Amino acid sequence: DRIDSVSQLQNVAETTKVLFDVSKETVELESEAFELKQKVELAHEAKAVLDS
Amino acid sequence: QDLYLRELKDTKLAPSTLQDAEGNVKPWNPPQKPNLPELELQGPEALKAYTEQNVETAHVAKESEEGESEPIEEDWLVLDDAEETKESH
Repeated sequence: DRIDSVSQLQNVAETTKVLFDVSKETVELESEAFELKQKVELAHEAKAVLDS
Repeated sequence: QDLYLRELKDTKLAPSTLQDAEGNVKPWNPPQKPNLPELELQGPEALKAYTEQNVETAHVAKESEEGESEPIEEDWLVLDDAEETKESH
């Protein structure tokens, strides 16, 4: 049973840090979508002025 | 046709007075040129965001939030917390 308690950790060290990075850097990539939302909202505002 | 030609005349030269000539209209007291062309031209922005819609107020996108690059204090507490959570794994 001690071996079994060690059994789960076998194929987990493979990607624990890989997940730590995948869920970190890709989430860090959200500033681009933020700034693009900013420009899209500016486009919506000006386009609405034009539509008015 | 005279009824067609006369109608065209009375509906064109008078249409000239209304639109094609800047004579406004004698039958109607307020000219639309002093009413629509500039003030009601703000009616478009009256329905829109006034001095703000055509302007498109400057709103630069800001930065997202992070840990202030703080591993002196957050890292050790995070490690202890994660190990405490591991106590019921």
